[PDB]
Amino acid sequence: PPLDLRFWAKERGLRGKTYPLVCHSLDAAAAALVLWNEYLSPGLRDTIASSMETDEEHAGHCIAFWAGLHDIGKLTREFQQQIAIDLSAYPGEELSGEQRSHAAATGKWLPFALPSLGYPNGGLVTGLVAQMLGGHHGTFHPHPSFQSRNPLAEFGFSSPHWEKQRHALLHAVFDATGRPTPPDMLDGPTASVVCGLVILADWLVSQEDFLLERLTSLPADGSASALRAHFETSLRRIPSLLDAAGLRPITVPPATFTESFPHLSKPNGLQASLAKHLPCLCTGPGLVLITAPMGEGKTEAAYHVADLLGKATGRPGRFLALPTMATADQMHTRLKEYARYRVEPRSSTLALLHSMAWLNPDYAPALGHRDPFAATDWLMGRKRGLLAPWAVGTIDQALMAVLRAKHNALRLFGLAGKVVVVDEAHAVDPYMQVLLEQLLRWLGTLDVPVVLLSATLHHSIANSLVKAYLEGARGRRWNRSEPQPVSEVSYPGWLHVDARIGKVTRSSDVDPLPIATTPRKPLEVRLVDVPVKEGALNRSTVLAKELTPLVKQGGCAAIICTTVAEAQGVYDLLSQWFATLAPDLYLLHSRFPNRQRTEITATIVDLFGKEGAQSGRRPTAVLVATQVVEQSLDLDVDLMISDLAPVSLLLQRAGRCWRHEHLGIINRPQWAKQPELVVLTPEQNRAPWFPRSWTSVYPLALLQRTYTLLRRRNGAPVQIPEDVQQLVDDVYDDDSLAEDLEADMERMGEELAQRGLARNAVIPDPDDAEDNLNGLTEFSFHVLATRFGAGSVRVLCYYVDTAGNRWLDPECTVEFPEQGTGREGRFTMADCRDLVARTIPVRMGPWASQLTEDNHPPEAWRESFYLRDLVLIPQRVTDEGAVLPTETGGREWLLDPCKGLIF
DNA sequence: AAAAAAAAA
Ligand SMILES: Nc1ncnc2c1ncn2[C@@H]1O[C@H](COP(=O)(O)OP(=O)(O)NP(=O)(O)O)[C@@H](O)[C@H]1O
Ligand SMILES: [Fe+3]
Ligand SMILES: [Fe+3]
Repeated sequence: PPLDLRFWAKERGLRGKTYPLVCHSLDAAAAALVLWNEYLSPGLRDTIASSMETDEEHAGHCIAFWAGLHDIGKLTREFQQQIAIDLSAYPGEELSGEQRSHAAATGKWLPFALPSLGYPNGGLVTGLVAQMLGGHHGTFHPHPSFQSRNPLAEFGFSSPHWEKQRHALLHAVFDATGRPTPPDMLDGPTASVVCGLVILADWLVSQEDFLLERLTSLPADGSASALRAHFETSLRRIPSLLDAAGLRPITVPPATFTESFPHLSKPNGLQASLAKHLPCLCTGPGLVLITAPMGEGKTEAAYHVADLLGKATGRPGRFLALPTMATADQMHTRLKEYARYRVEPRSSTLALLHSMAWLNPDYAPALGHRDPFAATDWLMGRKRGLLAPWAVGTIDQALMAVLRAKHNALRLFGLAGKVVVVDEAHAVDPYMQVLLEQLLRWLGTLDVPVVLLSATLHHSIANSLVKAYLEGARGRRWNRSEPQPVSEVSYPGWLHVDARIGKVTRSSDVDPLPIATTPRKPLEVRLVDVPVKEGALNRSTVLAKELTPLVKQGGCAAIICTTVAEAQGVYDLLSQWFATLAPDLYLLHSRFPNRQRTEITATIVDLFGKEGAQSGRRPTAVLVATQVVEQSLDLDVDLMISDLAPVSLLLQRAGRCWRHEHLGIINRPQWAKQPELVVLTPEQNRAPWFPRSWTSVYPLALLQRTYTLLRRRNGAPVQIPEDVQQLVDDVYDDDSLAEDLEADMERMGEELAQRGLARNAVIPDPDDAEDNLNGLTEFSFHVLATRFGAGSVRVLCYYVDTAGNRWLDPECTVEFPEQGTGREGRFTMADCRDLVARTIPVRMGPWASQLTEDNHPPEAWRESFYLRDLVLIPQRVTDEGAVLPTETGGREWLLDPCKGLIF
């Protein structure tokens, strides 16, 4: 039967007309073909064609054929009658009441139609091809189950008249795509990636502009020659679509380490070792783990290793995952610089990928006229970022690929053609570490090479990550009998893993010498007791005792406190003590409005960092901060005083001590004899005690084992970096360090709880997804999280006078905008930037279950993604001008300008 | 009680 064009696929926004189903199908088949040839990394075409075990050209046409079948489930009465249509020639298949989505219909029909073209009835390949297409709206379905000998009828396809039109369609795209014979094999992981491809295909050719265009040259009839014409036309008009969305490859020339970084006169020890021993190792899919200290050129090292592995695997794309949004911003700058120099592309975006990327003026858009590597409007969309040829963003963006959520197969497809580089792997907690492990496991099976950068890494984590990657590569998991692939890490050191054979190659094995790093003075670590008042720390004396030389002779110091309260206490006291005259005083923590925090930080690195010392602005000064100091802040301090924290974190903090001493530029005061970290700890009165406020942030046992490990050294300095990795390993490894068996077990139990939540959250192991994709998107009883915990909400403080009316400043000069200064009273981007710039992150708690109507944003705000979820915090200001502490959620708040938000 | 991330076709 020749095919009827009366059956549509699109109607919306089409100004009264309808695009035919066949035309969408051919379009979507065309896009997939082009995507295969012009978007896919060559390595990825290879990986896929191997799973099907056929040549690439065939694999392509198969894929294109499949793509053209994605919306066939639309050829039902349930879908068709959503608008006016003349179905009089089509009696039967009366409405069932099921209300069954069209993609669900595809996956229900395809298993019993495919065999008429060659597919093995009840085959694994047929099963997967139906399931995968059935999942082209981001949700896979179960394999169809039936009890009769007539599944088609059993599933609602009872009318000969309807069944004819669906086979017409089936043959129309089969023919139009060159009638590809069925592949022999197809596995789950490969199928899920292809699902991604099919989804990108649908999306590209569903753009209103592209549609209105094809709508000017519909086919006259349903003849083979006409549909052949339609397909070939859409074939031509798709590469244009790629460029308009900036999906074109960024390819980078092979290059030695120096040719890639010509501005570098004296390549690092780490860089020399990597560049020398790695090209011979990088013969295909592998994982590299570099673990080295801060300030050793890890970034350039990474790009190079990434460039090798990219070439070895025909994968030109890149994802760099960073721990924070800010570091992602910075790295996005470096990589883009690297791009410009390294390539000899106005249709390829270097995407920036995190939740605040839209409100970045320098990144977001306000064709062919474009800046190179610039964001396109298309990639700025939801779910599309990883489809950018190159991208840097938060690690959370990659981790979202292995969560059981809609459209994850899209993100999986995005990564599958790239080299993924995750930086600061030491920063990933036990919940994130299970997600990382599932990603590595899935990346391993998909042939994607990985570079893991870290600072020191506990050997067990190191072991888990490479074990995870090897599992994916090798098809099978780890035995109980099987030996561990990584039993030791060296800091500094690197490590190569071959995916094909599973050979681990330590840097030790290829060179007996240790990797030369910046030499530096060992770190003096000094445990000092503090009197406890009211289960708190009376740091008063000591602060005076230890800071005394700095008031006379000058210098730079930092005090690090476990909580924001304790951080605010210390500042206040420093101020009281300082009213008695030079030196300066600063306070940094997370509870400041953005604009303020981005300002405080800038001046603080301005004084204590490298471009400060170089420019002479470095003072003759004290900083008080919380764990924000553990983030990348360019600081060099002459003395550091810290509350006890876990050693990994202490040692992390202590890397701010004399950070740039090898620069030779800085003059240290006569009292700063050696680089020193002072570690405060409560005096006791037989397993160590710590403040409740401390034990709520860090598990008690960890603080105990850390104190015990440090006491044991009797004053002895920490040689750097020879002593570090052993400390890091030992705090967890040495059981004699924990004398509170009860506190220690709890610690272990809390860790279990976090890995457990994680396992609920993630998609199956690749081998569990072999013949069944349904578990990738299965969930019941909300949104799954990339990080553990109750999280944070963004608050905004508004001001109320006696009158009383709503203001944005204590001075009551800036009216609280009920509306937005855009046409229609709507908010703009640049509007949302001004509001968000004064928002404060606040940690979720009981206070949120006690909010009221005046804690919620006005009606106009709900229309805005960025403002809808804000919490409003009132602040009462007296008619004298003083700001009062104000109750919200069952407690009192006050946004002090020097001390940040207080509650 | 830290810090950190987080509308499709
Ligand atoms: N020989 C060199 N090798 C690598 N980087 C160098 C070299 N000489 C100067 N640099 C620069 O040193 C700067 C900072 O060094 P770097 O090792 O990156 O420390 P960092 O940025 O504080 N920590 P990280 O970014 O994680 O590596 C970068 O801008 C480099 O370009
Ligand atoms: Fe669809
Ligand atoms: Fe579609």
